[PDB]
Order: sequence, then structure tokens, then C-alpha cells
Amino acid sequence: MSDIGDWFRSIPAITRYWFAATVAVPLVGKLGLISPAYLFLWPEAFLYRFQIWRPITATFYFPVGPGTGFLYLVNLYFLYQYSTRLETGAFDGRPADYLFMLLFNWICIVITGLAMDMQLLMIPLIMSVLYVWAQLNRDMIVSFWFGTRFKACYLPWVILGFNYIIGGSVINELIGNLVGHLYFFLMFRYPMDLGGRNFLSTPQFLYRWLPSRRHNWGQGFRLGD
Amino acid sequence: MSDIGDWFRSIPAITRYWFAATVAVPLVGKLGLISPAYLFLWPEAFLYRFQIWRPITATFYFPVGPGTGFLYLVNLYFLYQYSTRLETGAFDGRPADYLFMLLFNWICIVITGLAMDMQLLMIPLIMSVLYVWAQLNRDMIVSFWFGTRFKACYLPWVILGFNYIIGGSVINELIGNLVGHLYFFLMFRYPMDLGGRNFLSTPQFLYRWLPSRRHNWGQGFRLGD
Amino acid sequence: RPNRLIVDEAINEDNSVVSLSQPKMDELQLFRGDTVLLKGKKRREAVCIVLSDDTCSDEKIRMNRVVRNNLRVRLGDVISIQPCPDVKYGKRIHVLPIDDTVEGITGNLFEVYLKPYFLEAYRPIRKGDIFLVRGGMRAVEFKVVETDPSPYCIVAPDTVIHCEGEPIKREDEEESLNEVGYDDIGGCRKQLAQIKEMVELPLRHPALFKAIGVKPPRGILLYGPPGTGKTLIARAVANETGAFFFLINGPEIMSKLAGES
Amino acid sequence: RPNRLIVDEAINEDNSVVSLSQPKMDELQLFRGDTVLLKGKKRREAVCIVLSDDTCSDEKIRMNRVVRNNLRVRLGDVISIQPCPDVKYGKRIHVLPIDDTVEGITGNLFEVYLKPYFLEAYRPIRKGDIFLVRGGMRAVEFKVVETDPSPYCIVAPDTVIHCEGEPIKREDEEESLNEVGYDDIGGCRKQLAQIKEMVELPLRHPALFKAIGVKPPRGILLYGPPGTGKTLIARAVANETGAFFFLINGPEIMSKLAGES
Ligand SMILES: Nc1ncnc2c1ncn2[C@@H]1O[C@H](COP(=O)(O)OP(=O)(O)O)[C@@H](O)[C@H]1O
Repeated sequence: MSDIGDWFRSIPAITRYWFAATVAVPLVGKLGLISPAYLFLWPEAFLYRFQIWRPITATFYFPVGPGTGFLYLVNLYFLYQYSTRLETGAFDGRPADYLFMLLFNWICIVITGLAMDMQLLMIPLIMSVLYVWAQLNRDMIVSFWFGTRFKACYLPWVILGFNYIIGGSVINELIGNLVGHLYFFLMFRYPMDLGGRNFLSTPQFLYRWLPSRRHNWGQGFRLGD
Repeated sequence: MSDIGDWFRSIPAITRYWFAATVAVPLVGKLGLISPAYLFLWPEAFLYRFQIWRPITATFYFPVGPGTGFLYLVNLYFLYQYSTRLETGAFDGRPADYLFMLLFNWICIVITGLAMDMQLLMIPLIMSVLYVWAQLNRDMIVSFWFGTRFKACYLPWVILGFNYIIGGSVINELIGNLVGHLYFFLMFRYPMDLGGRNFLSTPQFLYRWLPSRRHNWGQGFRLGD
Repeated sequence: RPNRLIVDEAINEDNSVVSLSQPKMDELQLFRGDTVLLKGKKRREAVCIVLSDDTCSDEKIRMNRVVRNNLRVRLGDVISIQPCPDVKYGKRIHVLPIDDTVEGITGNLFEVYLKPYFLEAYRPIRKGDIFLVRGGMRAVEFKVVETDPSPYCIVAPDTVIHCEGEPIKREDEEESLNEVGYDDIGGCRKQLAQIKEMVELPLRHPALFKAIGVKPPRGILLYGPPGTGKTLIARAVANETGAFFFLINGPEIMSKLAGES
Repeated sequence: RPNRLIVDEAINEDNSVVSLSQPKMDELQLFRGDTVLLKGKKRREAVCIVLSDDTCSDEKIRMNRVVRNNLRVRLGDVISIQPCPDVKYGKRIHVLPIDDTVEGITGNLFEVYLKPYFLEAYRPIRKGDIFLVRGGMRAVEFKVVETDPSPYCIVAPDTVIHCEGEPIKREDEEESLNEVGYDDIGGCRKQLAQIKEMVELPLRHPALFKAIGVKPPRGILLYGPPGTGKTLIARAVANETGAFFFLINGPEIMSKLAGES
């Protein structure tokens, strides 16, 4: 009996595909089929020549070694265990908005990585989605296997400390928190603060590809008397 | 009481001549009695020169140093603790079969290692033996230490991940799992769900070299076409 | 703030009635047959029909198990009540049967259960409610997943009821209505009253009891003939007051093995 | 229930074939060369291969004498047929000759009978079956006592068979789990009636009884003077209704070994 197959199939399509790519790419990179030096998002190479090969893959790639196994494991664990939780709430019947948000965050993070020198654009996206989930679930008593009474909207800073003490590259996670805050301010707080038209409008292309699932009334019978 | 002698005698035949071997070859390397440079299975010299001693000896040696002994110890422990199970059940009344499958595994692994540029050989063969045992004993329940309830047909993948995250060198377990799965098709699954003719028949000279048990139902014959 | 009241057991078995004392109705300007809104814990809301009762005191409000479960409150707690005569007749309601009651029915649910229950009843309903309907040999439980208008609506003869769809799984909040409560015990009024008296404070407000500095009872011996319903009494008390009922069996502990019992 | 089927005489004499009408195979979605399971009375099972026949009626199944003996039925009876696509290729079997067929043969049975019969035959067999082979001058009767895997297998060219052993008798011990039923009980009319009344429903139709929601009996105590044959009563009831009667003796359970009882 394929427990793994059923567990994979119960996952939502968005996060199943994201998780599958994020797990598959590092194995291919380490396996030696393609040299890892071809996927690092070098700013000068992209600036001078076109080099459309490495603007996107550096997000999904990670050169795992015997120094960062724990970091990789905890990052993928949090990604898997919070993407589904975000799916259950908020964007529960509107996956198009979810793709819109992820694309917005990815474009902002790749632009700021073009400006800065960071090479592996995988942690910041997870940090941004975790930050937005924490900020959209405030005043909730969160507790992991040993957490006693940890409060919400503080987990991003706890993982900030955890990642800073275990490893380094604090700039990427700060900029991830920054882009998450920017999206949260411009998506939900903007209409209730200024009342203007939503600048974050999803075009109809995603609706064509991913139409939102509405109610299914079915057939009914009049009660009468 | 000489526990060494009694324990050695209690060990079944074939493993008794394997285990000791793989704990005696490294000593010669470590004491420096024989130069280790002649014990690394260099493929190009094997192709050009004769180098007949390379495959038989390079599959029994592993350099041990500062902190690489733990993997050797755990691999040897698994080898013993699961080869005893493999001989006592399934491949029990066919001493030749337990040896024919080992030679088939060895031939396949040396072929694929000559194709590749791998140095050592015992680890993929151990993984192949463990996998061919695990695929035969599905629907069980075991635990290593932390009260975990993994069922079966997962332990090879679990230890694959364990070796992967803690360190590296992932090719030399996939190359063993693939060979084990190929043997499982060519031995059990293929001529049991479709009816194809057997391609792995143990030669009679092995039976005359090593006799078999006395079957409960007297003696049997093959039908054929 | 003359609106906080304490809940208590009810005598009427209808799922959309609450018993009140006449002075509270006079004070709150609530007339018989009016529909009122109730607010409780976890920001859950319900609607009820007010009925006058002499037995209940002014400070106590009588309600059955279904309404208390909807409000996610237990006995002796505090709730909020307000009037709301602005309810409008509904247009259409979508209901579904909870999965863990409907195992093996294979038939038309609307005619058997919903039509007799909703006929000439004018029961107010709200989105997300759970209501229990007695049937042939089971007690089905239905969940409302969609209504129009939302959330307040009234079931009227001119209504298109949709009840077709995949059964809903459990909410995972428990509150299974198939458990045992104070309504499943009869012929033991006095002893149940005594137990409910001297178990309540140590299990409801432990902080106040610790602050007072008074020793609570530590053991109770329920003795009687076998088959008179003692385990049921203990389970009902545990499920009503709210606890972590843990059952230890005699024979299980006795003959486990030699010393490690 | 389009599974009950009346029996009829066979046209072809092959052991492992049953003749089916075309609409029946269309209705059940069965194709030629596949395997099906036949179940009847006395908890007897068989495996067979579906074959086509225009002459045979839809409700009639054409089938020979050996399968009738295996299923312990007769003409005019009813047999249930079910699909079985998970038939599993065999590895080794043990076959023995019946006592009253090998009188004055004194030869090797592997090549005279078994080899001609089993070549390119693809005949599925089950444990405990009895089958006949026609050869030189005698109809040799053979019994299958084990198969790998059990109990379903298909004879294949790359299989090993064992037929070396003493000629086994016909039944020996196969009467306790057999014809014994209501016809072999005396002086228990009222008690047998009560047992049949309070045990028939929870065993013949368990799904319906579970669906209704009524507790089934969990214990029965047949008490009386020794030697009246109560174990025969229980065996008859189990063998008639259809169950897995599992006898447990007292003394053997008592003195097994200290604490392993
Ligand atoms: N009001 C009641 N008083 C006594 N028994 C009841 C009452 N209501 C139901 N029962 C029955 O009592 C049974 C449970 O008895 P139980 O507590 O196990 O007896 P004992 O305490 O002797 O073990 C239930 O199966 C239920 O049918």
C-alpha cells in the first residue's frame, strides 16, 4: 500500500509542485549531470550578457553539503508544514490569488537579489510566506512539540535568530521579511487605510488557467406545505 | 569459555567466510603491509593492463582514519545482522542460490563501477543485499531507537536519506538499490506475474560443489514446455 | 450590564427554544415568540426563540444540549443575549449530513428526515450550525454550509432545500453529539445532584479554590448492584464539566504480567 | 443479485472449463481465458476458466462431474460465481494419489500421467481439490495437499512438483468440517430453535445488522449434563450458517507451559 503516493496526492497542487521541484533540483545538481557552477545567478554575467539560463534556477537550487543538512531539513519542513496551513485558510478557494502573491514575491526577491549580491534565492521566499502567514494569523497561541506559550507574529524573528546562529547570510532573510511586509501592506492594509483602487489586481490569464472554485448548488426540491 | 570460537562456529557458513574477510582486508591496509595504492580499482589501468587482482580485492577494503570509522562500523553491523536473517529465511534450503545471487550482484556492480569512476565497492553490494531482503519481507514493523514505527520497504530509503543529509556520496547507494531492484525483477517478479521463462538457473556444478538440504516433500522435477 | 446570564439544563426538548422567567422578559422587553441572538465563546453566535418558564430563576437561562454545543459553552458559564427582530424569510438553504452518522442509509434523506422536522416550524437557522434529527433507529446530525440571505434566515413553505452532496467529515473539534450527557441518566436524580454539587468547584474554577485555601474531596466510592450505570455516570460528569477522563480497568491492571503490573 | 446461477450438464469434458452464455459474460464483464472463483455449499471453493457457449441458457451453467464433487453439489442446485483477476503464478505443489487408484501400478507417475496432463495446460488448482486423469487403463485420482502460493496457483512450465509419498486415503478427518448439520441432531428441538432464532441474523447478514444499530449477542452459555453433544450443536450451527468455527479445549490451554498459556 503506497502511503507516500496517497500523502503526496492529498497535498494541494500548488504546494505539491513547489515541494517536488524544491526536492528534485538539488538531487540533480549534486548528482553531477550538470555542473553546479551553471546555476548561481551571477549579477555581472546577467548584466553584461543575456544569460536567461540562471535567473530562475538559483531559487530552486541548493548545493547541499555536510555543513547545511539541518538547515535544509528545517527549511523544507517549515515550507511544507506552513504552505498547507496557509492554503486551508485565506486562499482556500482562490488559488489564482496565491499564484499572484508567489509571483509578486519572487519577482521582488529576484530584483533585490540582482541589486544585492546574494546567490541562493530560496530562503527569502520561505521567510516571506512565513512572515505573511504569521501576520495574517495574529493573536494565536502557536506551540511546536516543546513550545510552551509562544505568541504569534514573533516566529519570523525566532527563525531569524535560529538561521543567524546556524549559518549566516542575514541579508537574504531580512529582505524576505521586508518584501513580505511590503506585500501585506499593499494587499490588505492599503484598501482599509486609503480606500483607493487595489493596485494588486490579478489579470484574467490566471483565471483562465486557474479559475476559482465556487459553490455547487446542485438540484433541490421545494418544501411547500 | 572462549566466546570467540563458539560465536564464530554459530555463524552460518557463507557469511562466516564473508564477514571475517571484510574485517581482515582493512587491517592489511591500515598496518601498511601492502601498499593501498594498488587497492583502489583504477579503471583505465584495468582496461589497458591486466590488473586482474583489482576487482576481487578492491571490494573488501576501506581506509579508516580520523572520523570515517562510524559508517564502516554501522555498515558492517547491518551486513551481519541482515545476512543472518537472509540466510535463515527465504534463501534457506538453497545454499547455492544465496551464493549465485551474490556473484550476480558482484558482476553487475563491478560492471557499473568500471563504467563509472567509483573507488570502493562493498557499500553498494551491501545496499543491494539489504534491499533484496527488504522487498521480500514487506508489511513488518521495526524500530531503530526512537520508538519510530516505519513499516517496511522504506528502510533502504531511510538510510539513504540518513547518509545523504549527514555527509554526502549519494551515488554509491542508488547504484546499489537499482541493482537490487533489477535482481528482484529478474529473479522473482518477472517470472511470477507474467509467466516468462526463467533466466537465472543455478548451475548444477554449484550443487555438486555445495550440497543442498533434503526437501520436506521428497524431491521434485521441472516441467518445462 | 443586565445581559450576562448563566446557562442551565432545559426541560423542553425542542432544538430552537429557550426558557426564561417573566421578570427578565419584562425587563428586556422580549415578547413570547420573538427571535433573539446569542453570543458566546470563540465568537460563535446562534439564534433562539424565547419561551416563558416559571421554574427557572431570573439569572439562569435554560437551553438544551444542541444550542450549548453550538455556542461552545458548558454548564454554569456566561453568555450574551440581544434582540434581533430583523430576520427575513429565507430563499434557499444547503444542508449536508455529517459522515459519521449516515453509514449505510442508501436512500432519499429529504423526505424521511428534513420535511417532517422543518414542516410548519419556522425554525431560525444560521450558517455553520449543527442540528440533530431523530429518525428510524438513528439520530442524524446535519450541517448548514450555505444560506440566502446570510446569516439570519427563516425556513418558510416557499423554500428550495438542497441536500445533495458528499457527506461532510468531522469538524475535528469533537463535540460529538453521540456521547453521554445529563439527559441520558434517569432514576438517579438525588445522587447525581449530590455529585454535581460536590464535584463542580474543584473542576470548574481551580484558581479560586486554591486561593481560598480549602481542602477539596479526593475520593468518591459509588457502590451498588452491577449494571446500574456507574461508569455512565462518571463519563457523563467528565464530559459535562470538561476533563480528561481516563479509565483504569481492574482485570487489565491485575493480570498484565507478574511484577510489571 | 445476478450471482445465483442454476447448474446443468456439461458438453465439453475439460476439468477446468465452464460454458457461459454471451449476455452473461457481457453483464459480468468477463473475457475468455480469465479466472473466476466458484463458491457453493459446505464452504467448498473452486477456481475455473470462463468459456463461451451459445447453446447454454443465461441462468444455466454447464459444468462437469469433477467440479460438482469438489463443490459438493448436485444437479438443480445453485452456485455463486465471482471474479478473481489476482490469480498468482505458482512455484511448488505437492500432489498425492488416492488409496483406491494405484493398485498394481508400480511405476513413476511423473511422466505417464502428470507430464502429459500439465504440459501447456495453464490449469489453475486449489488446495484440497480432487481431480481425475485418464491414461492407459485406469482413471487415476489425485489430491492436492499444498500449493505455493496458497491457496491459488497456476501451473507453469518453470514449476517444481512433488508426487512422492504414500497413497493417501479419501477423507479420514474431513467429516467434522462437513455434511454434519441439522440432520444429525436429536432431542434438541426447542433449544435448537432458540439458538437458530438468536444466532441466524447476526451471522448471515452482518452488514444490515450493523446498519440497523442494534447490539448483537456477545456470549452464550450452553449448560447441561456432560455427554449430550453440545460441541456438535455448535459445529452444526457454524457449518450451516457459514463461519470459521474454531474449537478451544480447556486442559490443553491450561497446561501448555507455566506462563505461556
Ligand atoms: N439511567 C440509567 N441507569 C442505569 N443504567 C442505564 C441508564 N441509562 C442507560 N443505562 C444502561 O447502563 C449500561 C451501562 O452500565 P454500566 O455502567 O457498564 O454498569 P456497571 O457500572 O455495573 O458496569 C448502558 O449499556 C446503558 O444501556
